[PDB]
Amino acid sequence: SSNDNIELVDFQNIMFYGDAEVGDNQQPFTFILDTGSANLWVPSVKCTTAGCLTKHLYDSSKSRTYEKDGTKVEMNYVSGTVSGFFSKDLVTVGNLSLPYKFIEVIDTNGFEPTYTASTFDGILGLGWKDLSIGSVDPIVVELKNQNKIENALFTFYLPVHDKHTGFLTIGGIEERFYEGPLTYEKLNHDLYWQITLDAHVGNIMLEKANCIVDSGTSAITVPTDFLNKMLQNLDVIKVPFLPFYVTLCNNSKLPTFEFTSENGKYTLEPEYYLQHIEDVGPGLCMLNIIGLDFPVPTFILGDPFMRKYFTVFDYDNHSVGIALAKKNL
Ligand SMILES: CCOC(=O)C[C@H](O)[C@H](CC(C)C)NC(=O)[C@@H](NC(=O)[C@@H](NC(=O)CC(C)C)C(C)C)C(C)C
Repeated sequence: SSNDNIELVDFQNIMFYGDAEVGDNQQPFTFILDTGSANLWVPSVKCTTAGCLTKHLYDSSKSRTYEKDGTKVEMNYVSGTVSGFFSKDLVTVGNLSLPYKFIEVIDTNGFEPTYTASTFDGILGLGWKDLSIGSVDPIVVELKNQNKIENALFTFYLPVHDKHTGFLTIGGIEERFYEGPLTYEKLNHDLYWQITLDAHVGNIMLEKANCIVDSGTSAITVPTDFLNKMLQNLDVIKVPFLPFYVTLCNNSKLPTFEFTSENGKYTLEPEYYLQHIEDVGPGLCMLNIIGLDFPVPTFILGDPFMRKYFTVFDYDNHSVGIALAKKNL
């Protein structure tokens, strides 16, 4: 194991967290390793908002490495907003450290109910410098320059609650994680880890859709129209005015997603995008699929996808490698 690993843990059998510390002294926090954002923030010991009570807070004054900044920042997410200011200090991910620029959050009110209801402290962006606010170079990129890692690539082997933990491998591809050949898809832009694939479900086809590989999205995002046409003769129930879709987990009409490029095709069948809703009702399932439209027809291949496919994120080669993850390490 010549490359920097980071154990991931199952969170409510849907999301997952990993740990990393700030300051020359440990000061550990629990993060959501989000390839869908390019900023690293953390709850400041100075936070006054209620959502911070349950969290681990950052004490800049107890770190010889701290380096004041103060320019205020506002991290905007589809799910919430966070306030604070920039500060700099030694960020330790796995067994590697580097003076990094991050946000010391002090107001978390615009990130509820999520934040208070969740176990993570902050979010660690794994996207591209252009997705970042305050133009910060990706962490993995810095590490490469500083010859801390061979190549600027990070790997994701999502965990499974009781089967195995997961891993965020840095600077190296380990076959332990996947079986079969890796297939690379070049990024259509250096923003999100976005590639171009053809989105085919049943009789429905969306050519060259923009597919975003996001470890920070617990669901599978699909453009609204595509989703509607998709659920037509399916016997799925969308509770009125709610993004809540219920089915018999056994519903034999449920389709398998099919994303194809010239190098390969990736499918995501029912067993992967269905969430059990037993307590609601016996043999009942929800879709864990969301209707979401972007300026350009986009699919967010979130956790559900990554849980099935081991993924490689290459900065140096600007592409994403995909391969079937081992059913078990
Ligand atoms: C630079 C901004 O980056 C982004 O806007 C996307 C981030 O990756 C962000 C993660 C940060 C918010 C951490 N993702 C989301 O906001 C997504 N939210 C979720 O996946 C949440 N899941 C649900 O609410 C469940 C439904 C989808 C069923 C999850 C955070 C709990 C949305 C795009 C869907």
